Amino acid sequence: DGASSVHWFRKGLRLHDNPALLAAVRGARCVRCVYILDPWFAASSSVGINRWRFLLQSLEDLDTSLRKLNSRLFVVRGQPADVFPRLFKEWGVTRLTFEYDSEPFGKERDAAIMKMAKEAGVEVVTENSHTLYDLDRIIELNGQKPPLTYKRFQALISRMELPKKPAVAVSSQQMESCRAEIQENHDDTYGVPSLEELGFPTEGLGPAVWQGGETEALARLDKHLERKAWVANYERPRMNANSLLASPTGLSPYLRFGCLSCRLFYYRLWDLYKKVKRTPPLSLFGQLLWREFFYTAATNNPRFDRMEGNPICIQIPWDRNPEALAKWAEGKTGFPWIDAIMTQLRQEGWIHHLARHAVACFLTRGDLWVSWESGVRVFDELLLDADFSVNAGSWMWLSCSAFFQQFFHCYCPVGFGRRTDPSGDYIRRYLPKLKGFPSRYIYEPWNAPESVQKAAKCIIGVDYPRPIVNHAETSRLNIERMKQIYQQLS
Ligand SMILES: O=C1NCCN1C[C@H](O)Cn1c2ccc(F)cc2c2cc(F)ccc21
Repeated sequence: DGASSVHWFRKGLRLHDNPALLAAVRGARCVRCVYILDPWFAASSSVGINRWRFLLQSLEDLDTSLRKLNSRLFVVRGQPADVFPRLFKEWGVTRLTFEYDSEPFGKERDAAIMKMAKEAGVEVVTENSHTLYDLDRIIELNGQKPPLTYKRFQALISRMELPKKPAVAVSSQQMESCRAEIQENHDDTYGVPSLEELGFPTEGLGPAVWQGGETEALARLDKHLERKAWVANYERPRMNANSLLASPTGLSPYLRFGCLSCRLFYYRLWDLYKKVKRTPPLSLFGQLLWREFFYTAATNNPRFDRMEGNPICIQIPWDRNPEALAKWAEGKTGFPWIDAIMTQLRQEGWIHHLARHAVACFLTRGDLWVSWESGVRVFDELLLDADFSVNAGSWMWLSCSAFFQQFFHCYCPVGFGRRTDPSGDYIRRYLPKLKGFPSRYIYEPWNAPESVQKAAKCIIGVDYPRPIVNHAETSRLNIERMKQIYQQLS
């Protein structure tokens, strides 16, 4: 008997490698694809334009793909627990499918939806295609606790099966054949909203730096894996000036939103390795495996993104210092390297991993001694590839709050920028008021003589702030404070 299926998109914003959508379509007489947009989500959230644009473009891409099958995405406004009982009844739904969400809040949401579906006689299929592995199996093999160091994580997956292959494509004919009839007035209630409807400034015609959606994700995957980019990204990568700029081969926002399947990426990367080198080391997959590590650590920890009450997080007496945090968030620290990174982050929504180290170090144990929780929140607002798991996990790791086995130094907020882009042009690009400083002073403009500042038309303390801490003194004290925090545990 043919099902009437709803496939619910949350992440997994793609039709490729979508085993939950395959489950929705196989043996269905009727299929509808829904995204549930909480109309009051923004009331309690402060997420910025770049993330909203990326989401909306990802939904528009799905809707465009469905329109090729004479269908539409249904953008349903409400909260899932309110909406699904109505939808079930009004549409006569017999099956609901969705990609598994391992994050503690999503798991609790989904468990409630599954109870309500069971009560209503609705079958539920979930599939765990957001990650490479069954995170629960990793935890089970580790004595029902997540690994807290990367080598232990690697030991566990080394005695597990390999990640599932990407699921086969859903039949275009089958999905057009089983489509729900779209009503001509679909856009009264189910349309994808425009950015301007959300109060954002009018969008230009030119492309965003990071265009949302599955189509873009797959095009980028193809370029990413060209043999001509192999040496540059996998054989001999270098963190040079060009590396700081958003790359047309970058994949991390697409992986975070699910526009790109991590299993497809993993196996296409394996394929390219086998062609270039004729079994790869785990380090080939390091970007995905670190992501998987943080997902495994987060899934059973509802307080993962907080300090207090978080069983893996050392309790550190961070400073209450809202003024410093606001200067850090707005790129007004007076350290051009820090400020340029935070400006790039706000303007575009992505910054290099080593730039994340730099700014997180500066906020937390390196300089300002502000809680990593506040950095998580700013990255949640601005970073395209941030989610509950990798964002809090990375901040805890970087700040020596969790996963700690050994101390590692924070980069110098002057010297690291100097070394990464000796020309200073990264600074001139994102902080054009500093553009006239010669390269010798642009990363430390408070050290420029009065002559140089006048010729650069930028008087430090007036046109651009003085550095808000003495780094040498402050970092040495912060190191002593952290060492004591850890040594006294004994
Ligand atoms: O370089 C290494 N070594 C181990 C892992 N890793 C890569 C990091 O995960 C990169 N990264 C993030 C990725 C997504 C995100 F939302 C937040 C962060 C983030 C926060 C930080 F404070 C510092 C680094 C950060």
